[PDB]
Amino acid sequence: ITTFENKKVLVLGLARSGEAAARLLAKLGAIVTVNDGKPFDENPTAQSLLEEGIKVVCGSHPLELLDEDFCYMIKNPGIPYNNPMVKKALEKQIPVLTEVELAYLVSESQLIGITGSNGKTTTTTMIAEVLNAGGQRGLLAGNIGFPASEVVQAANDKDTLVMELSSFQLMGVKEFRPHIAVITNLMPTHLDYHGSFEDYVAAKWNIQNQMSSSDFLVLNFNQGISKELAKTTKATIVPFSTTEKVDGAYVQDKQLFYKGENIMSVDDIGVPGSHNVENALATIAVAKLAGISNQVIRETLSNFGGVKHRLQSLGKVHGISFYNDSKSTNILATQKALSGFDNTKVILIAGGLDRGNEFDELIPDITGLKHMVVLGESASRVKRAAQKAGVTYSDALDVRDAVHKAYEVAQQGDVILLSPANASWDMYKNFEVRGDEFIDTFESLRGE
Ligand SMILES: [Cl-]
Repeated sequence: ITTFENKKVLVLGLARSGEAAARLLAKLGAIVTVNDGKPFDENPTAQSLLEEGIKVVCGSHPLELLDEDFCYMIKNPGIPYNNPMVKKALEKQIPVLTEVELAYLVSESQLIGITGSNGKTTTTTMIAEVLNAGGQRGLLAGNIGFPASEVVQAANDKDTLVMELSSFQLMGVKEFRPHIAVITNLMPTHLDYHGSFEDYVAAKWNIQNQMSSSDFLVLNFNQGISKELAKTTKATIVPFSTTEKVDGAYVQDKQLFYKGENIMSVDDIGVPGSHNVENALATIAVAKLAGISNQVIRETLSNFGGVKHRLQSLGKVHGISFYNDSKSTNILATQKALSGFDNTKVILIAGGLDRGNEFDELIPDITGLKHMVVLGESASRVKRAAQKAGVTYSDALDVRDAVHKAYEVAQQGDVILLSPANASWDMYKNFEVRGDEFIDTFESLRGE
């Protein structure tokens, strides 16, 4: 791959994948400039990149930067397209891509891509577990696991990337071509960013733009929209349904089938609810296309217990339950995580990268908490919300320290919950590294 050798490339934003993109581009011989809104002195990632000899521009977005001879922009997916830097790149006919396109260009591995309005993380995780159990080598990538541009460097032609993809990422692909792709479902989501439902659907539909009839697109035939979209792709359609028999994965007589093969019972899926039946059906379609055996599919999905870092129940130490919800990186996710708990039992660990917002929205949901242990760049802002909600709080140096501090104030029947309502990037490369520190500390307290 010489396509980036001695080309100037602008990486707009850091966040989850921008560092990985910048590093991979540099390895490919590109001359990289990173532009990020957070001032340099508060920006550990930009500091580290400058130390590696990559140009950084922090605290501002100068449009004049795009007058330079840039051949590509890699944008943080969540930046909306009405952003002035994005608008100018488009005016200047500089291709605007996301990092998943870059990962695809350098990839020698088989690619399975998963998108959809909801069910993405469970479905992606189930797929990787089933492939691994069947003797393939599935590597989680994209919006779980590790960023795609990080994973592709370790992966080879024997590996399968199992990539969770957002509509935001799919706005920025060109050559990206999965051999198998899944759309779990489509319902109005992220319309703040996309405008209309039609534009949001069009964004995800980019997943199949380069797919041929030799490639496979797994669609949800419970929804009429899927049957309409199916008419417009070149990919071979492999539907799933819980409504009727289809030429793919379906429910029949309380069993899950794939094209007339009986795989497993509905009630034996390891996690409950119809949403999980649909995630298991999508998984069965992908696994059968990849050639995994029925017995391996059944065993794996029967024992599937959930996903790492998402309201992940670890167990107890002296009657105190620990939950790793490191995946919660905003106020809305933490509101949801707290909804299932009696707050009087909960010690919440929260704080992280400071995007500059206060936490007043969290006040009703944190009222009644036993205690809050606060860490990270945004700690003072989180503490102001705790103070207004009448919740006692204390400070911690990092997640390890917060777990120890929480445990020392906990008693039998309490819950220690890491649901930070903030991104991890001031202190940890990604939410997974952050959740692993929580796990490791729990294990140290538990013993073996
Ligand atoms: Cl992350």
